[PDB]
Amino acid sequence: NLCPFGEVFNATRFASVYAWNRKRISNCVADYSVLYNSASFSTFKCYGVSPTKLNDLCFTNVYADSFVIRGDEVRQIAPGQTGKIADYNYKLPDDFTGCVIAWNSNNLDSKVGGNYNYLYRLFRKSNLKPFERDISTEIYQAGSTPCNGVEGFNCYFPLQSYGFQPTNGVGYQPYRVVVLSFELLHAPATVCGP
Amino acid sequence: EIVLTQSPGTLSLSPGERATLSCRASQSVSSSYLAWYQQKPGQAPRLLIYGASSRATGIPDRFSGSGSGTDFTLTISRLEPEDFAVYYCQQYGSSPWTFGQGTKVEIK
Amino acid sequence: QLVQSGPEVKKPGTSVKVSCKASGFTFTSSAVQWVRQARGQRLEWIGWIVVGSGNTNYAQKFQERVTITRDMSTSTAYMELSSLRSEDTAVYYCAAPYCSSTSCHDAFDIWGQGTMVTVS
Repeated sequence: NLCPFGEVFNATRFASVYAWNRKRISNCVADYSVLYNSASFSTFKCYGVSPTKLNDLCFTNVYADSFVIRGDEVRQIAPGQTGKIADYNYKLPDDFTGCVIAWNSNNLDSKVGGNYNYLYRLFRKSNLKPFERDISTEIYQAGSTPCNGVEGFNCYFPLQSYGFQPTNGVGYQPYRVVVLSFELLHAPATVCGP
Repeated sequence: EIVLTQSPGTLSLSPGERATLSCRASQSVSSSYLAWYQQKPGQAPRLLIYGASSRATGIPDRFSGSGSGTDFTLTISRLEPEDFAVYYCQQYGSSPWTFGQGTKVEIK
Repeated sequence: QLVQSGPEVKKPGTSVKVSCKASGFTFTSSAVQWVRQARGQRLEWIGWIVVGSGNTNYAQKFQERVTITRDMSTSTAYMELSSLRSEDTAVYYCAAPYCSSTSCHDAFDIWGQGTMVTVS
């Protein structure tokens, strides 16, 4: 019964911002000491009681998410924090209880060119509801004229990507993100991390 | 696509205008995404009609147009003979958005 | 309304940017197009760029001979071109549909004073 976080940051095909991935961490336990304290991370925004004590408490259930984000775009990585992400890609749960273990991998998850490994959202009916995703590639209908499902004036393909490459500056540099909803449910509560 | 057409060239008229202006192309293209604009001696090209039968919240009454698809038309049924400017057609629709030959209206 | 930047006098050979500023209508709810004219000329197109995206469009006349840019902080729009020609003198009109955050019009109605972009 050993489930390392390896499998998550080893997901070298890190999912796109909107098209994040999941792993229902349940009925498993593993020790995450070195990569949580001795980690080379940056902007360890992990909420909860603290960055620690999670490797000391059992978990009700744990859910994993991966984001591939522009460098300082982290500003928008918070529920109720507005921006061109919450409006379009992932407005975090208004009362987000899980946490964030994001950090810059300029080498990892980016290579020279217009990297095709990540995509995000630009145009929507309205602000995306918290804690969900959009798969749609339907065009951006908002207003008077119809557009018969082709891109054009006031109807654009809503998923444009900043396919950056490692050469950028920190704000435009690559940034891995992972979001870990340590959610809390009833009698089935089968995760621990000592 | 590029070769648009506006038959009336430089129409010559006088006060008491029931004039009209029509737009064709070298190709059959969309209908919901084409417009006519008004340009005076030194003014910003103002908006007249976006889509054949259409108007804005403030664009003047007695102002209209019709047609669709293949061919387009406009008119201003009555008007105070105040200003007689150049009129510009422009499809945008699908790329490349482009502008028309431009037809003038004057007074004898 | 709109206020284009000042009448900009750049060399007949140069690389030129151009700036436009809004009023009421917000770019990040619409797109902005660039077109050219002079005193008597056919009102000729350049291109247009979404504001949400960097997606810009233009004839085969501008594949490498064009560059547009936006400002989500100042909400000032810009174009530029590198290694233009003396023929490239014109009153560079930028226009954009009246849009206020899902309150949009479908018409390139709003045409500023016009930067006299003068390659001289």
